[PDB]
Formats: sequence, structure tokens, C-alpha cells
Amino acid sequence: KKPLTIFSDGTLTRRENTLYFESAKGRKPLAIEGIYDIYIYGHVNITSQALHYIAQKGILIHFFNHYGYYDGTFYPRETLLSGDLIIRQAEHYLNKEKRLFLAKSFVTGGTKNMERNLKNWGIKAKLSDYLDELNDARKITEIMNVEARIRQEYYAKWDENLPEEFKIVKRTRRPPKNEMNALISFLNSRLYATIITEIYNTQLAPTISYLHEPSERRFSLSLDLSEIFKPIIADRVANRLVKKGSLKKEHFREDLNGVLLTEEGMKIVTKAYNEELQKSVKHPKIGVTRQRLIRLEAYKLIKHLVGVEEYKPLV
Amino acid sequence: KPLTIFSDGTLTRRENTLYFESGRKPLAIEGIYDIYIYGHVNITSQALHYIAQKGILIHFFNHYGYYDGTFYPRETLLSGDLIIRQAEHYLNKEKRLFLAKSFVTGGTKNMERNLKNWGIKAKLSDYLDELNDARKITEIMNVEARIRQEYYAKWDENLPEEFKIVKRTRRPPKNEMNALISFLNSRLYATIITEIYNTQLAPTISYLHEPSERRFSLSLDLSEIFKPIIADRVANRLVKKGSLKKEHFREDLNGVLLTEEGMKIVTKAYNEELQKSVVTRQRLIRLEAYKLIKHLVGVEEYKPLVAWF
Ligand SMILES: [Cl-]
Ligand SMILES: [Cl-]
Repeated sequence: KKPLTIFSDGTLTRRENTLYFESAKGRKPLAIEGIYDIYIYGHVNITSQALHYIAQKGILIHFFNHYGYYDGTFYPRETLLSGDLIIRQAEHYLNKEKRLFLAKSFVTGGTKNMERNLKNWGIKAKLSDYLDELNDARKITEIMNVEARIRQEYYAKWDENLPEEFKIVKRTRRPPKNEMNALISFLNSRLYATIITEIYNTQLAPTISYLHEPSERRFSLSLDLSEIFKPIIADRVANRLVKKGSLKKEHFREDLNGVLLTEEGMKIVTKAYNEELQKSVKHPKIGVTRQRLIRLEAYKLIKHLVGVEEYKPLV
Repeated sequence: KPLTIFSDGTLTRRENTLYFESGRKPLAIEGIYDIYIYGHVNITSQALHYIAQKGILIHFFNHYGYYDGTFYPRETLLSGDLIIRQAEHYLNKEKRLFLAKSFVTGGTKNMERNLKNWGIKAKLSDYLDELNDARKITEIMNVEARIRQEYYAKWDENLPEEFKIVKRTRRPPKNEMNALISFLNSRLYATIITEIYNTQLAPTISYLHEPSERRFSLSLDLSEIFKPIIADRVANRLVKKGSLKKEHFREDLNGVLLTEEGMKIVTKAYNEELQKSVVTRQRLIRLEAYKLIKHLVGVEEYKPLVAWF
């Protein structure tokens, strides 16, 4: 079961028990047994029959900007619903100390994975210096504010290892001002959807977060986990793409608003990201897919919420 | 209130403006925060990005109320998580007890209204005194069980022997009437789940019933009230008006069930009851849900519905 990604324009339809994508060249069937989540970068129309069909199969649909920024998601009715786990989730938010621990854990994890990135790329960092701020803090806002500076410095330390063309200077998001900002925005937008998909495969309610504020209109928990997995996946993908030379100036375009990837660039980056998502690890002593890790992080969290195993963030 | 679309067509962006095609009609979304689709509606990427930009949620439904899913845009409007308040009223024992008691109270009263309407001398209210002094949920449920048992046993006075309940039987049923009530209860279960999905309430969190079956426990809580109002009434009219005879039931290897003919008959009667007005029976369910939500945010204390018709 693999992620479906659609750059072309057309219409998703249901011709009975098969799902089709009609374009110029027209009706091509889709094996929906093998489809896990869907990603829409093209201008694509979806019929009610299709959407019903995709919903019936518990498949998520992810929608994106014209320059490939995350737009939104179609979330089908939950299959793995569990009434008690939800209550434990909410109990760890309602209790302030419990919330503080998790909120701190996410930022700790992000900071450590970030400095491991810098350590691996041979940049002297010691972002760890900032952890003292984090762990003695009593309010969530100041915690998040520290995480912001840490991220801000990490980029600026990453720029030392980057050529002027692909240097970050300010993180500029929607919309970018840089080839590198464009790249990172695109990759972060992929990662967000990926984490939402993996959360839908658990009994966790995706709206309840600890670091970020819960909203019934927002998958905030995915934002909580993206703290950890931005460093591990997205940043690495960006770095390898820029440094090995898969992306040149040719794959970027300038308009009045910002800088963006060409369709070619988007496809290159999409494949590299998917290629990292299936790249497997070796814990040098225990002797697993990057995506598996995401779901494992979710399971770690669940074991914490039922008081079984205290939550240590992935490093 | 939010936008709801029963008609069939296609949502489009002509060019910065939202339209419904089939015939081009524009849409004023300025005061709108969520959209509800009950019709067969197609949505263009341009439309969907336009909706996403304004931070509007789209909720999707079959014509018969099958919940499909929700589009959650990236753009977030300021809100709060209702689920947390839901869970807060479970985690707090006193709060849970109040609601748990409310559901059973409601059920008991609607049941007694049923018996009053069918001219059966009841006084189920007698049992409410047990209810309000109880401190554990199991005991509350046991009382509700007693009340249900007696209500059935007095309902039997008004029924012919063929369609008499004797024991409530469920896994599986032993009777044509048990079969009927089980079927109608399942239909009602789905209906209440549908109406719940049209709110922001999480359907798994209940108070009377345990969450930890992990399957729409809240629907069971509200079914306490609406079983009497809808399901039982439909059953009563079906058996006595004579729409269901023995022919519509079958004995199976284990238990008793409706034929496809029977299921269709019962389905039509139930659906027609849902649109019968006093404000239709279906609206009342959603109104109950809104009452519950107003309770959960400390605005209005929750009084259970008691049918006056
Ligand atoms: Cl705070
Ligand atoms: Cl029952």
C-alpha cells in the first residue's frame, strides 16, 4: 500500500468497483486495494461517487497549493475509534503537569534530532545549550517561543554548509523567497500529511495536542510530532538533494509573489521524499522504515498515555 | 447557521467567487464557517482551495445520512476542542453522574409517556428515587434495566401473544417482537450517529455507558431517550395496525429475524416516523445534541427531552 500522487489534471471517478482517473488520454483504472493515502498537486476534480468510494476505504486525500504548499486534507470517518484512549489523551492535556511533560518532550526531541543533523553534517552547534530554558519553563507559550529560536538558529547554522544559491536567510513560508525555502516548504507540506495519515492508523484523536493548542479544526498532534520528524526526514532530504546536485536553478521559477519548484522539481523532490520514507534503519545493536518510526512514535505516545511506558522522544 | 446543500451539482470557482453549477448560482460565504453536503456534489480543486483559503470546513453525507468525511483546511479559525470538555465531564465523577442520571431519567419519562398514551397504568416514576441517590454507574444501569424490564412487561398488556415480549432478548433474539425492536434499535443507532456527526461531539465518549467498548457509546446514551420516542412507537403501530404478520419473520439456525420484505416495511415506517412533525422527530435528536453541547460548555444545564405528543 503506497502513497498516490497526482500532478496531472483530470477527474477521479468511480466506474463501478474500480476507481478511474480521467484526463486527456482518459480513463485509466486505479488499484485502490494498493492505495494508502492520496496527494493532489494537479487540478483534479473528484466525483461524489469517487469520494464516497475513497471514504469507504478509509483513504485520506491530501490537497496542495499551486506551488505545492499544504492546502488541506479530506479525512474519512474513523475506523480505529476508541473511547477510552481519547479520554486519557484529554486527561493528559487537562492536567497541566502532564501536558508540560509531553510538550517539553516534543521540543527536546526536535532540538536533539536537529543537533544530530548538524553534528552529522560537521557543523559545531550545541543547540543543547537551550534545553535548560525549555525544561525549567512553566508556561507553554514560552516553551514554544524557545523552540522557535532553536529552529531559527538551526537554519542559520545549516546555512554554513550550504551554497549561496540554496542558503536560507529568513525562513519564509507561504510564500517562499528562496529556492531553499521553497524546497523546505514543499517537504514540510509532505511530512505534515504523512504524519496525519499515520495518526489515522491509530486510535489517537488527531486534534488533541500538548505542545500546540488543541483545535477541533486542526490536526494539532501532527504538529506536535512534526517537531521530531522535520529534522529526521524533511531536512535530510533537502540537504541530500541540494548537496548531491539533484536540484539546480533550472528546477525553480520566480513570480511576483515568491519562488517555487517547477513540476519537474516537485516530482524529483516527491520521489526523493518517498525514497527516504522507505529507507530502512539499523539500530547498531538490536539490528525499520522512516514511516514505521512515525507510527512507532505514535505507539510510544499511546503506551505513555496508559501509564505503561514513560514517553522518551525519538532520537 | 452553516451552508447545507441537498441539491446535486458542482461547486466551482469561476474566477474568485464560489459557484454552484446546474445554471450558475453564486454563493455568499462571508458569514459561513462550515459547509454540509447531503446532495451529490462535485468539487473542483479551484473551489476547494478557495474554501481552504477561507478556513471553511466541508462535511460530507450520503442522501440517507452516511457520514463520509470532513475536509479540514489548513487555515484555522479560532476555536477550541469540544472533545476535551466531553472528556472532562467523564473524568469528573460528579459531572459524569449527573449526565448518566439525566439519560435514564429521560428514558424513564418518555417510556411512561408511551404507556400513558397507550392507556396502560404504569407509574414508572416510582423508580426515579432509586436513581437520584445512586453513587455508582453500574447501579444506575441496573435500575435503568429494571425500569426497562417493567416497561416491556406492561407494554405486553397491550400486545397480542404473537408479538409479546417476555424477556428482552438480543444475542440473539428469540421473538418476532425482539427481532423487530432489535432491528429498529439498530436503525436508530445509525440515525443518532449520523446526527452526532453533524455536530462536533466525539461519538465515542459517553457517560451512562462505558466508552471502552470503542464504538459510538454516546449514541447508546441518547438512544435511552429516543428508543421510547421513535423506535417503540414505530414497533407498536407496525404490529397493531397489522403491517407485520408472521409471514415477515423467519426462524434461523439460532434465532428469529425479519425477512427482506419485513426489513423494507419496517425501514419505510421508521423513515416516515423520522419526518413526522409535532419540528420533526429527526430535528429533535440534533436539538438534544445541541442541548448536550450547551451543557458541556457551562452555558445551559442539561434537561433531557420529554415528549409531549
Ligand atoms: Cl500557557
Ligand atoms: Cl433494549
